[PDB]
Amino acid sequence: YQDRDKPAQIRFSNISAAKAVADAIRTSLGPKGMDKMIQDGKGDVTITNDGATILKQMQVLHPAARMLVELSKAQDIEAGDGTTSVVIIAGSLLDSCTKLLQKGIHPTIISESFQKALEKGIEILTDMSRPVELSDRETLLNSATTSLNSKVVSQYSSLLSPMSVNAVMKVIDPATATSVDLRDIKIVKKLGGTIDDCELVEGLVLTQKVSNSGITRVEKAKIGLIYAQMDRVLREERAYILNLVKQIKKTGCNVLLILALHFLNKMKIMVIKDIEREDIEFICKTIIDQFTADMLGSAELAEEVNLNGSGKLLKITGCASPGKTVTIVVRGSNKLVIEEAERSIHDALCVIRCLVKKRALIAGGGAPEIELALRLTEYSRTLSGMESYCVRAFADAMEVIPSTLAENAGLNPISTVTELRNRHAQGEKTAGINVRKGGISNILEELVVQPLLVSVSALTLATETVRSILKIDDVVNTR
Amino acid sequence: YQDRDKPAQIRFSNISAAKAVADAIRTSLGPKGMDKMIQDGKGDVTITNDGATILKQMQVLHPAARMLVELSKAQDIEAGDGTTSVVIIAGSLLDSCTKLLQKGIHPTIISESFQKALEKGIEILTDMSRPVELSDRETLLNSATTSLNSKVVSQYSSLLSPMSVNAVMKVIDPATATSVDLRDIKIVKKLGGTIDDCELVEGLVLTQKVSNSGITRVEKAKIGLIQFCLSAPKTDMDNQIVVSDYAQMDRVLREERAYILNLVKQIKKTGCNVLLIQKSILRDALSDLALHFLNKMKIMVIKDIEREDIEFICKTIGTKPVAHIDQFTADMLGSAELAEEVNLNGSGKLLKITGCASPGKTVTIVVRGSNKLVIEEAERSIHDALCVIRCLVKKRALIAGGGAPEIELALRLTEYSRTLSGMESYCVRAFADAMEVIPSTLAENAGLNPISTVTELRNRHAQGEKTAGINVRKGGISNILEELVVQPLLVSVSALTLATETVRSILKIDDVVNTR
Amino acid sequence: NIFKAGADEERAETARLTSFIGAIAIGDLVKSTLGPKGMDKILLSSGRDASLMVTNDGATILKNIGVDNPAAKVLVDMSRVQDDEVGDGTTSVTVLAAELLREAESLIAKKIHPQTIIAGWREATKAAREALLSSAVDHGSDEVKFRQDLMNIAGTTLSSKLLTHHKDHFTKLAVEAVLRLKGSGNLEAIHIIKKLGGSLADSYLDEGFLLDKKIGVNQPKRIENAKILIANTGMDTDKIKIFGSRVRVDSTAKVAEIEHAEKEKMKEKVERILKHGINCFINRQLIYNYPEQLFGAAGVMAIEHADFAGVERLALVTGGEIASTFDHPELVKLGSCKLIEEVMIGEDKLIHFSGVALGEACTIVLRGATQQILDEAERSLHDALCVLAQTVKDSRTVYGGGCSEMLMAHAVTQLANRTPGKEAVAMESYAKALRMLPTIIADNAGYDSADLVAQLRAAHSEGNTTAGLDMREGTIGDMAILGITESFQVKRQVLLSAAEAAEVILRVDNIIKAAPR
Amino acid sequence: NIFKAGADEERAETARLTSFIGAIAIGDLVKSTLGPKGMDKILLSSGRDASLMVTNDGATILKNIGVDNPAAKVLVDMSRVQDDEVGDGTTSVTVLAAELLREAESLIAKKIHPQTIIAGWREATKAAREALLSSAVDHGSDEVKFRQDLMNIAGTTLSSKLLTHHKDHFTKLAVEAVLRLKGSGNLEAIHIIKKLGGSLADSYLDEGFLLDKKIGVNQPKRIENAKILIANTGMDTDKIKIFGSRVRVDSTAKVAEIEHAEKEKMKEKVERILKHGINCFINRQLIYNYPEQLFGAAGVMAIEHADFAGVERLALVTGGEIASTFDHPELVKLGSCKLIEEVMIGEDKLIHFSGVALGEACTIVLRGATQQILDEAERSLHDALCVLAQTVKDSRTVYGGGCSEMLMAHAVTQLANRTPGKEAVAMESYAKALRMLPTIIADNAGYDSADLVAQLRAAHSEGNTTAGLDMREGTIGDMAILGITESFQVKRQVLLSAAEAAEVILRVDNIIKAAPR
Repeated sequence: YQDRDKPAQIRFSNISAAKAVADAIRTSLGPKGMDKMIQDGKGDVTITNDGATILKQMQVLHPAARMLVELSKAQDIEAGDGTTSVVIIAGSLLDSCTKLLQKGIHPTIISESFQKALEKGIEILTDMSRPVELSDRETLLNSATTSLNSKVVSQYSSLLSPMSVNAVMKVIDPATATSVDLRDIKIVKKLGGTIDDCELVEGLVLTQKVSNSGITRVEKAKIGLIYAQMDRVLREERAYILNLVKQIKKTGCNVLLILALHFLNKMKIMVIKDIEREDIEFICKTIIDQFTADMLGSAELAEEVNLNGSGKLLKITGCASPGKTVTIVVRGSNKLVIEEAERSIHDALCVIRCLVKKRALIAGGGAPEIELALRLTEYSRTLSGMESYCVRAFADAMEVIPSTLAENAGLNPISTVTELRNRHAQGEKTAGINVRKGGISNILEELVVQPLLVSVSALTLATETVRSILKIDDVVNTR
Repeated sequence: YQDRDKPAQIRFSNISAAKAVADAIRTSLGPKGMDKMIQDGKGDVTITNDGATILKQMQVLHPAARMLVELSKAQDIEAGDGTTSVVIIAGSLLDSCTKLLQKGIHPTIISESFQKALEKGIEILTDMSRPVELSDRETLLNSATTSLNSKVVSQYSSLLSPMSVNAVMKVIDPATATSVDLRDIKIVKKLGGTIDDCELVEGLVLTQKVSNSGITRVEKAKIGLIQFCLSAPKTDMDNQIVVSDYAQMDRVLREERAYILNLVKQIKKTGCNVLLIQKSILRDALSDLALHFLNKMKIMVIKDIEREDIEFICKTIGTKPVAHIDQFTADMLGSAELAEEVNLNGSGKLLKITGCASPGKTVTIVVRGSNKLVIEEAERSIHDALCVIRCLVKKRALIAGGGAPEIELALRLTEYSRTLSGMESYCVRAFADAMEVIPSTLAENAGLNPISTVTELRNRHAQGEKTAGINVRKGGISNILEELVVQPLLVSVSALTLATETVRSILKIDDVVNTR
Repeated sequence: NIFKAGADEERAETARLTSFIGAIAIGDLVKSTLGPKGMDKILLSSGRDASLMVTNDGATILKNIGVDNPAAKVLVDMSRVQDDEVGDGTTSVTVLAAELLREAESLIAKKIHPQTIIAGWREATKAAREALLSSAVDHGSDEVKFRQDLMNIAGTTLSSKLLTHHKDHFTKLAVEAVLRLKGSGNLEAIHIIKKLGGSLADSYLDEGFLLDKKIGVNQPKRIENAKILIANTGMDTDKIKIFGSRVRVDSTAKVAEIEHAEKEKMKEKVERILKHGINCFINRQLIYNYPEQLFGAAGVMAIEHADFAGVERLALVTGGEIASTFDHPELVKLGSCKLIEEVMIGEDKLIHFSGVALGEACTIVLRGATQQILDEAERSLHDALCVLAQTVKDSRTVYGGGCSEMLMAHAVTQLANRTPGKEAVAMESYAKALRMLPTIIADNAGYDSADLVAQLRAAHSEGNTTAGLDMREGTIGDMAILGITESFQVKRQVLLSAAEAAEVILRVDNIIKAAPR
Repeated sequence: NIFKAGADEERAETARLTSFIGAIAIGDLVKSTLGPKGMDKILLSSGRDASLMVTNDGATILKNIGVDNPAAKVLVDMSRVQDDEVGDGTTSVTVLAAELLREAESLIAKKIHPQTIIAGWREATKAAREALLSSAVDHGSDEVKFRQDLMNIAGTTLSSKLLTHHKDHFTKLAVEAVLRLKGSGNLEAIHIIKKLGGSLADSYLDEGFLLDKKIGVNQPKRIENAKILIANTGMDTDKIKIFGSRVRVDSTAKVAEIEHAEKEKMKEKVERILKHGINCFINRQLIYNYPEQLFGAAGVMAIEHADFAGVERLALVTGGEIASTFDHPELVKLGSCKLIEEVMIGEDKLIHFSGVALGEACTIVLRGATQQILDEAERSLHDALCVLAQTVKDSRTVYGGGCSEMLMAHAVTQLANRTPGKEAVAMESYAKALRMLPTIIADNAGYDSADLVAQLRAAHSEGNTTAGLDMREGTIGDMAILGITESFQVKRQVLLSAAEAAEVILRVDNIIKAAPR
């Protein structure tokens, strides 16, 4: 042949730049993964094994490799778990496409072949899953507790798990609604006290103080979001301020969401100001010329409760407005105590959110990847044409996940994935790698499970990224 | 364009290599031409204006430059004059073809165009030529005298002219044979005397002697050519002569004298009175013991004869070569009326054999002279005179010299180029403009303006006739016929024909390939 | 020292290569996007990382990229005219014009004079144009067959786009919008609405010319015999589009005087509006609540926040007039609308008309997750409405997918049989460029081009004028049965524009660039 | 260290260039000599300056030039067989074979497998042969028209030679000698004579088998009823081609004894020759004067110096035998001859025969100025007489001068549409190589090949199968009227030998070289 024009040079540049990112984060997979040392440009040195944090500190200038960075962010938004696993899977797929492109297979044939393997891969993981009931709070407690044990705090996971379950079951109808909004649950952490003290508030709890306004209590509140001449101007400044208050008073708004301190006290209006926009969205769904009564919310009793360890908080209950919202109050000795307490709540809410959309449980420890690679090999024998080798390359790329967990466990990566493949042939998905005992063991008895949405979204989002990279012919720099 | 294959690089190499030869030699054209210094690789130097001698010392390795050397040699064989004129014309044509090749004209069209111009060129020179009678010896005498006036010796060209005319009229029938073979005329030159003394011998003349034979004169002699060396017995096959004691010494000595005597008796039975022995460098041609035996039979003995004379003696007196004594008989023998050795005052001892009385046409010119260099230049003067006479025999006509026919040729071909069509308009015109290099060179060596002189001649030839030209003796434009400058027509016709065939051959060469 | 200090002129040898290399580089850039299987491309501006994006549209790539070559600039300008006027074939014009110049460069190396090549392409253009006219098949009757052809053309235009997956539902939207028109091909009559939320399959359609905009605060939901009058002026407050003018305010009473002066100025404006005797009012500027109550008290519907596209469209759909000056009453023409009702689609208040004069208009309501999806959905839909409106004017249709491009190349080949010497070679390269379009389509699909394209030559050689390429099964079949066809005006426009674009490049043997300022 | 010590092997793509460039370099060498206007070339051997010469013959150029690459040795050997078997079209085979590989080299860069190209050339070869059969017109009657066509064959074969001037006279000499044959194509029955003197137009034709060389010195001019007997031995002197043998001689008495016995041994052989009682004798060696007188005294003609080419020709003409042993009579078969004459042509004595067996034999006498002209005229005449032999065996003739080459290319082009995809491109390159032959002929004549070749393709496209190129007038005219034709056996052999030669080079992807010995 000739191949004078070589567009594949950019293809190989995109694969090399994308594989370099997946090869780095690979060693951080699993609880036993090795820690990494990141040094900031200012000279600060930090050590963390979290994959989502390292990818943000890499400062990736390459366009194709930035797609994997955005791929990890899309995984945390939907499922919220398995950030490191997605980057590793997407890296092994592009590495397998290198051997296929050298054989002369066209990318569109490769791209369309992964879609058929993806549709078949979803059916395999679904049939082998374990259906569970969403209305049962015993499974939700055990699935969250065992999942948070592999997280940072394994001791207090038993306390924070029912706080997240009772919050979701309150804002979501059990076994009815398939969609859960994580922004409908607000977590407030303050210094002082201990994690043993937690309060689930059906209303909203904020961080603001009503100072210097001394009303501090408003019942049945409608909340809404919005030398002689020298002395005369001071009287005119009070007129302009009171003018805008008169229009508010006609509508009946007793609480405003932001010299005027005294005018708001005469009208018995609680002062809530310095509020973040993201915090307003939580209040938006819960409860001057354009200001009217129709845009006002509702409330029962507003007040500021000052405790020893929870600081100054605004407790507003009985909103009486269409919606379902709750609030969680978190206490703890130091800042790192309440920091990891809230981070464990986000991980708890994401796992519960995955169980609401898809009700199922699958084993961990590399089990879903080996069973997937086992059935796709037999499924590739029935296909004809170029789809035969493309599916086998998609199946063999699933071996990177179990081989990585076995490598971080000290075992032999080559001998482990070989023995497990025959265990799934005769047995079921229950077989897998147990990192706690350091050897091959039944994962079902180890009580290590993960929701189905984590594995399904991992294959769905990574495949769309791999197909998007292969379809790129070149890059053009405009101005 | 692209031109993956580039034959033009070979064409440009051939033209540049051929033009470089004509650029050097052009300065030697004319009687006033400049001289040159030729330094041989050994350090020896010499000064000569002859163009033919310089080209032999060039040692050109380029193929196109070698064909010009062969072109100058072919001109001396046919006409014998105008050697430098052919090389200059061959170099000027290729220079004008360079401008045509850049215009994108293919050489085959250029090669076919020069042939049509050559056809018209011969007709133009024919009409301008003045027909003369070959039987008239008055004009023929002044033709050889004028041609030899520009040669080395201008003093003796007067007396040597009729000597060459009478030699041709004897061996060539006047107004009959179109071709004349100059190989039937030989020149014998000896030291002493002067060139003014000339003797045309109807027979053959040799520079050897009758030594050791003391006869020196024979009347009604019988002559034959013996190629067999007369000496002691010797055989080409491997043999040996065993000499042991005095008995075997006389046994060999008596047989050497008996073997030679048996060979001499074979000559005496045939009646051959003159023995001409060819010179042989392999073995001794004649020994001392044979000299004693050949004197008893009273037979003239002559030896040391080159092979070139053997071919002349065969045709002259009617002899035949004899390679072995057994084959020697009366059938191979010739005859003559008088064969002897004529010794004059300063002409040396010459062998005069006359009165062959057989069929044939032969003549021999004997010219004396003081210095060995004087007799050699006399041979060149007679040889050049015979070449000029030969030109009038084949073609009877006379044309003016000094670049006169070059202007008339270049002027008329311009008018013919206007009547034609196609590529022949520029190709014939380039052939015409290249004819002005000959008169431009003669005006440069004469101390005049080359550009202004050619311009005036084109006007004089337009209104007048061929008489206008360049006179190198007076250094100005004058009547060529009144200045006694004339050249035969064959020199100018053969100059255009031979040069055209070489230029066309060079244009047909795309590439050179080396084999092994 | 002929041209120095910024002034450059390429000689006949260099300006020859520079003209083609600059033009061929443009054609080779977008050639990968031809066909439904075409490749994508990444566009990133230098110095700004927020310009990252991926699109397979050949028209979008040529607009954002800069061109420093005047020879390539002509080819880019001819591509933008193709997208702005006809709307389809932007990639086809660029690729076909580049292939003509790529083959013309090889003919110049053969010492073929450019003027001779131009004389050959002019004769081959007429022969290739008559081939489409003989193969064009229209339908005077059988609107079912005419409507089915519109669905095939709409599905073909939507190919290689963001909507290509859901296009099956969109063919019913685009054809019905044009089918209800049944008249002049004015596209202003068909409004396009872009709303957030819902998938692409949730896009609705309204035949009563639904408005994308909401009016007022409290407005009547129904009105009988509403007269449409458009006006252009600020209805909100004083100092409209006036910069540099201030007002001295020494106290609060001065502000109340401005409020009284504002209500006094608005009252005089409402009076002149009511002198027209209209039941509805339209203006581009927003309407303040005080004149809104003056309109609601008299029954006049207050319409505000109109754009430049609204005044032009609201005039022809309702049969009204722009009427920028409402000062002199009853000197302007008023629109005719039977009913104006409020319809909520996408959690937004929208305006729905009924029984308007020439009510053949309609509106398509797009549904998408973000604005970037809606913007690309409108560009893909608007390009489809252009060729469908052209199909109503000229109902002649031809078969696409390599069928029409190969048929024209066959007619040029037969023309090469009767021709003088030099024009024979020139027209052969013209026929080879027409066969490059079905060749590039097969390359972007992974199929073997040399096998499929060469069989089409033997197919159209003896009979079989309907043969073509099938991207679905990767084989050759009937284009009439598979339902792949395009309009006739598109092929004639791409064929002539590509011939005129490549003709200008050949006529330029030298490029003179002056000294930049 | 896999390949060393002189043994090397070239890789796939490298031997692909090594095989093609080696063959194309041989092709590009002889292209300048193709045609009657073909350019000349210079051949200079290394170390010998006297080897400088010039020739336009393509066959002579290929024989003297050594070949290095083994791939080019196959192409040269196929050209040598073409010259020995047929004698015409040696250059046409090499040039046509080079054009096939030059086009095939561009097809490999297109990813066309070599085996696929071979399958295309085989099917295109059958179509090229069938096109010649319909165009070939033989003569079953009207021998005058057959003899007129024979003169056209001589004019084409003798073109591009040094004989072009007087060639018009040689057209009659070549045809007359073949018409007297009326038998197998063996040319040993027709003798060739090379003598100096006179012009080319003075060449005669003798039907009595005029010999090459003279005999003896004094010989009878005419003898009545001479019996022919060939013998091989020295009749001149003793010890012929014998080295190392010596004879011992004791004294002067034995010096003559070996001299007289030398004549006695010859006279003893003369007595044994006359035992047959014949009138004439022929020997390969020379004849001394003493046995020559013994021959003339008894009425026996002395013929000497008959080479190996003579003794084989004298055996069939005279109907005799080589007869190496004359020692005893009636051990050999003698010959029969009526009259033996002597004709002097070009200053030499030639021996004429009359009244001999095989009256179909004849001899052509050549006369020229130098030996170089006689050598070139011999190969020109030998090639002409061999081609005319096939015209008598097969009377079918075709029109040359670009007419036959374009007809075959037209049939391949029509077949390219009836063939599937991959075999269509391979046939077009095969038909394109056939159009390269008339193109090179026009280039060597200084004309425009772009116009002339294109007009022929348009002429043979519709009717006018007899159109061809006219080199004399520089235009296109009818070949039947201008009297230009070529043999069918020659064109059929050039077509097949060129296709088989290009098939071997294309099939070889690798070259294995060993260590030189």
